[PDB]
Amino acid sequence: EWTGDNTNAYYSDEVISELHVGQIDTSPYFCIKTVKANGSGTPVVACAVSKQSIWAPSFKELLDQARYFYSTGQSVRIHVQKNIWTYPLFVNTFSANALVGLSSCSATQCFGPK
Amino acid sequence: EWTGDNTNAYYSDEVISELHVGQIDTSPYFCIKTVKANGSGTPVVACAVSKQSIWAPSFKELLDQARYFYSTGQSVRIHVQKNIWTYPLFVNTFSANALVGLSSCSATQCFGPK
Amino acid sequence: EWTGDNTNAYYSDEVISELHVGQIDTSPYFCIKTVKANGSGTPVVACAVSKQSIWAPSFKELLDQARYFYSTGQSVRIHVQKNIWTYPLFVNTFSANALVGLSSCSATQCFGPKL
Amino acid sequence: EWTGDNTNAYYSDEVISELHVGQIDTSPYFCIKTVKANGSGTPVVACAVSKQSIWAPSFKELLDQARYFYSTGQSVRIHVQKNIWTYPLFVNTFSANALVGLSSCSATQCFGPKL
Amino acid sequence: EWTGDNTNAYYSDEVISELHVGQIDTSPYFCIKTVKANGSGTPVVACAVSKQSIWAPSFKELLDQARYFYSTGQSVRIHVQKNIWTYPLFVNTFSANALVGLSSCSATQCFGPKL
Ligand SMILES: CC(=O)N[C@H]1[C@H]([C@H](O)[C@H](O)CO)O[C@@](O[C@H]2[C@@H](O)[C@@H](CO)O[C@@H](O[C@H]3[C@H](O)[C@@H](O)[C@@H](O)O[C@@H]3CO)[C@@H]2O)(C(=O)O)C[C@@H]1O
Ligand SMILES: CC(=O)N[C@H]1[C@H]([C@H](O)[C@H](O)CO)O[C@@](O[C@@H]2[C@@H](O)[C@H](O)O[C@H](CO)[C@@H]2O)(C(=O)O)C[C@@H]1O
Ligand SMILES: CC(=O)N[C@H]1[C@H]([C@H](O)[C@H](O)CO)O[C@@](O)(C(=O)O)C[C@@H]1O
Ligand SMILES: CC(=O)N[C@H]1[C@H]([C@H](O)[C@H](O)CO)O[C@@](O)(C(=O)O)C[C@@H]1O
Repeated sequence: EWTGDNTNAYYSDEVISELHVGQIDTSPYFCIKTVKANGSGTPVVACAVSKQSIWAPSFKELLDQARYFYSTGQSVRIHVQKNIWTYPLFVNTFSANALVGLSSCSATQCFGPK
Repeated sequence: EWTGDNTNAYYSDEVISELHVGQIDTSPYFCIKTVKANGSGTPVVACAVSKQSIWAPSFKELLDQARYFYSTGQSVRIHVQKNIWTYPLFVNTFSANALVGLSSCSATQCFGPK
Repeated sequence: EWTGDNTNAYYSDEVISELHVGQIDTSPYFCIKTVKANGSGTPVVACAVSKQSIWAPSFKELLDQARYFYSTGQSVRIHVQKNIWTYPLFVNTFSANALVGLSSCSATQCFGPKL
Repeated sequence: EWTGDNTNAYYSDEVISELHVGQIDTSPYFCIKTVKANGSGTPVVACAVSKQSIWAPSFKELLDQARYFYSTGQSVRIHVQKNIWTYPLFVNTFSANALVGLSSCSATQCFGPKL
Repeated sequence: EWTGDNTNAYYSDEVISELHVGQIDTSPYFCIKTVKANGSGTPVVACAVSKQSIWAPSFKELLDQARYFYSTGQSVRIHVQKNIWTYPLFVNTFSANALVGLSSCSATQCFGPKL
């Protein structure tokens, strides 16, 4: 598995606008909401869960990276895998999107798979 | 268990106004005090204790996130489970509330379970 | 044991003004000096030692918290247990105070135990 | 092995201009892009992958340091070993370079190994 | 052993002017260069090697503290043990000094041992 796999999805030129931390079923998790830097489109929501999904090993790295980009407000590309989380209330609160990567973006391009 | 379980309680549009770090019964712990962003109402006090309670796995994540939100002074939703800590002197000084989640808040909504 | 036990001591309206990190007898340790925000009184010195004393488990959390408060210069309450460290050259350089807690302070009170 | 082995490669007076974090084959990894402070030449790309390659042990330290230099935008020397990552899509997106060290630089020299 | 042992060496009123991180023999390491704040004298170079020497336990604490003081440019006392590292090219690039402590130095005397 890889962040950049074409079965994952990404959204470019987003700003991380919200951050949530919690626990579910013995596992720390976090979620972020992102919106286009230019005001267009719909918000993206994705979560990472420390002990769940193939993406579990990168939990701490993604959490720290999300916090950094959140604190700066800079434009980023968010990589997700759709339809992972399954607890209905959790999905309805956030989304079924697993967060699988974060890339910095300049004006015209982002540094990461596309 | 989940941060968002309806048997937990939460308080929106709060600011983390104080932070304390200590140790109890072999465990580092931290407690926070939060107040309404607008200055109304009654302060909320919650603690997290390393290697104690079902919420233990999230101790470091919550500590890190509390320190961040404390340093920014931004509006947040605090999520707690009541009646967890039983050490009487500790409860008298702080409270029996376990901290179980933290969510950033815009002016219109908080990013988390409700 | 608890930070807030009446057998510990505390000092309010202090500011962390120095920080030292080192190692002794295979254990990382750090020490801080605090002084009254208003310049009065006598400095307080306390150290935490990673593998020693009943307070060992909170070493990392207190080091990080000390670093934070040292960086902001904000007024805090420092909690110690007296007469813990015993190596004479160490005590004479620093003190025998074990660091057992740190609380943020407001104008009129601090957020932490007090008798 | 060592960061400063002559079989490694280094690039001086670079600025870390982009940062990516992701996961591959069970391992979190990060990559950085660096560009000459003077605007010349071609960007250098290097990645570190947790628990992969002989450089695995230094993953966290390099991530932390890359984040630091990325945030300041100061000029550094980036040290890499070429031809380490072999996953073709990953290499195409980023490069085969393993990140093996970072050195700060003054205007006249960098603090790290050099031929 | 202790940072403050009289068999160690220390240098007061220094600042951390450079920082390098890398790996050697499967161990993360970092080195710092310090110079007198006032510009007199000659630089001191010291390194900490994560898996190596009696000082190994303090590696993360020293690296974290080194980063902090490097970022602020504030005065410090650096404590070292001489003639520890032995890999020749490494020693020639950096030094044989192991970093064994860091003390803040705002006050009249630095906050740390000075035997
Ligand atoms: C390994 C070693 O010798 N360490 C000693 C150091 C070094 O010799 C010195 O740092 C290298 O230049 O010197 C130490 O003592 C110095 C210290 O007490 C400082 C004040 O913190 O004073 C220095 O003398 C200065 C003094 O500040 C003024 O009189 C100035 O005008 O000149 C003199 C000498 O130039 C001391 O050398 C140290 O702590 O750095 C003691 C170490 O053991
Ligand atoms: C070990 C001890 O007695 N600690 C006292 C502390 C010290 O006596 C004092 O800080 C020495 O400088 O004093 C404490 O109470 C303080 C009052 O004495 C002071 O007049 O006002 C302070 C306002 O916060 C404070 O209330 C303290 O520092 O909290 C009490 C403590 O036990
Ligand atoms: C235990 C409890 O009462 N929770 C409720 C709180 C509190 O009444 C006030 O927030 C007190 O600050 O009010 C809410 O509107 C909120 O803050 O989001 C809904 C929430 O369910
Ligand atoms: C692989 C390689 O040749 N690295 C060399 C680089 C590059 O040629 C240029 O940096 C490319 O832009 O140049 C140096 O002067 C430098 O940066 O310190 C010496 C270094 O050995």
